[PDB]
Order: sequence, then C-alpha cells, then structure tokens
Amino acid sequence: QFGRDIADTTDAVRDPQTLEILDITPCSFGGVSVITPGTNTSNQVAVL
Amino acid sequence: AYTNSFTRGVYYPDKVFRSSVLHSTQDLFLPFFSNVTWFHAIH
Ligand SMILES: *[C@@H]1O[C@H](CO)[C@@H](O)[C@H](O)[C@H]1NC(C)=O
Ligand SMILES: *[C@@H]1O[C@H](CO)[C@@H](O)[C@H](O)[C@H]1NC(C)=O
Ligand SMILES: *[C@@H]1O[C@H](CO)[C@@H](O)[C@H](O)[C@H]1NC(C)=O
Repeated sequence: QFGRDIADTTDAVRDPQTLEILDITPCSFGGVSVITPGTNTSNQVAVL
Repeated sequence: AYTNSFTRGVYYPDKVFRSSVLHSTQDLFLPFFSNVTWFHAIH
C-alpha cells in the first residue's frame, strides 16, 4: 500500500478508489537573493 | 542428512515497498550456507 524513500518519507501510494500508483513530487522551490545598494543612496532593489 | 541452504530463507520483514537500496534489518532469517535437513517421499 505504501512506499518509502531513503529518508523514510513516502514516495508513492495506491489510490484507495482506483488501484493505481501515484508519485509525489515536491513543488518547485528555490532560494531568493536580493542585490541592493545601501539605503544611504537609494531604495531601489533587484531580486534574483 | 543435511545439504547446503545457499542463500535461501530471506523474506520481506514488513509490507512497505522498497527498491534500489541496501537495507540492514534484524529479523528471523535462515542462516546462509547453513545445513537444512533433506527429506524424501518415496517407498
Ligand atoms: C469505489 O470503490 C470501488 C472498489 O474498488 C471501485 O471499483 C470504484 O472505482 C470506486 N469509485 C470511484 C468513483 O472511484
Ligand atoms: C552616506 O551618504 C552621504 C551623502 O549621501 C555620504 O557623504 C556618506 O559617505 C555615505 N556613507 C556611507 C557609509 O555610505
Ligand atoms: C553441515 O554438516 C557438515 C557435515 O554434516 C559439517 O561439516 C558442516 O560444518 C555443517 N555446516 C553447518 C553450517 O552446520
């Protein structure tokens, strides 16, 4: 009924309504870096 | 009489699907290359 990964988290389950196996892929994410001049000059910033 | 069990006697310790991994577990297993009694069903 359940599968597990190396980290012991769930990788896939069998749908209790339709006997198919569904993969769980974590939603896209990533770091955000801010490039800015000092507040003593300007309050305009860029986002990376 | 005894024979060589080779690598028999390994079963899944639980009901979780696992794949592509080397898993170390402690459970009741048949020792490898252990002696198992050989029985006959003739005469
Ligand atoms: C309800 O469960 C039954 C039992 O397997 C299954 O055949 C059927 O697809 C399920 N209904 C729905 C709407 O998934
Ligand atoms: C702050 O700004 C002033 C004038 O805009 C300048 O004279 C001073 O050197 C600046 N200091 C720093 C730490 O940027
Ligand atoms: C199996 O039995 C043979 C002879 O009967 C003996 O030499 C051997 O050590 C035994 N092996 C095991 C794993 O008990």
